[PDB]
Amino acid sequence: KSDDVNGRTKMYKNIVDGNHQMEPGMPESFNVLLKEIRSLGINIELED
Amino acid sequence: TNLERQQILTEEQYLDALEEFGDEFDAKMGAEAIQALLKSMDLEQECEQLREELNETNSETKRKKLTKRIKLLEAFVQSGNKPEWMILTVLPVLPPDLRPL
Amino acid sequence: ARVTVQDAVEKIGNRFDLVLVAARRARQMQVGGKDPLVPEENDKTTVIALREIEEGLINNQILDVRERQEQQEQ
Amino acid sequence: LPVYQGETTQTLQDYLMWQVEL
Repeated sequence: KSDDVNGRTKMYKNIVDGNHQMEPGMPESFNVLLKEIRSLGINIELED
Repeated sequence: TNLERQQILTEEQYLDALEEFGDEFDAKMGAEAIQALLKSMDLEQECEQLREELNETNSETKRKKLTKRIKLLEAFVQSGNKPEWMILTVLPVLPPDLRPL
Repeated sequence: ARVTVQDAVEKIGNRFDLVLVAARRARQMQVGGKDPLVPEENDKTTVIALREIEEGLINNQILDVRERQEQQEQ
Repeated sequence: LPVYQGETTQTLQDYLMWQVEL
């Protein structure tokens, strides 16, 4: 219902098709936060 | 020269000290000075000296204000970060679409 | 509409495993390939699966057995 | 406060892609 850009369209498509399934992905605001932190001299990333 | 490693030397005393000692008491006045002091030290030797002093001398004020320093040194050497990295040289910029018109 | 969920809760036990089981069963009914074991009464797949659980026909063991049997029958 | 974070608009290409998705 929010900034998951690649997931909003998929959920809408699944709802119209009658599936009612969710592909969560990752919010866009967290990416914005990571970019804003990296704009300072602070390294930050996600490991595996 | 008869001068400490880290002492404040205002302009007039700098002029007279340079005039008397010649070109030996090298001094700087900017972030390059701080970077030079930060880069030109060894961490392990200072950590060993701090640990020895904390183990030997004990007092109400000596037991504190030194454990924090030795913990900072230990975290700094284990985490891998160099000390001169605190004085940045290159400045990154935000992507333009995150700061729109 | 089904007023309360208590028979299914007693049947399953955890009050949170019931949601997972009923979800993975309503997924079968909705996506297709499965038929309701209970007579539907113009109800949605969620309520149909919940009522099938309440009657004592579906759990996290029968579903796995059926899925494994279907996979092996391929 | 200064105005920031404008809205996103629907151009022809985006609308056509939206219709292709469904």
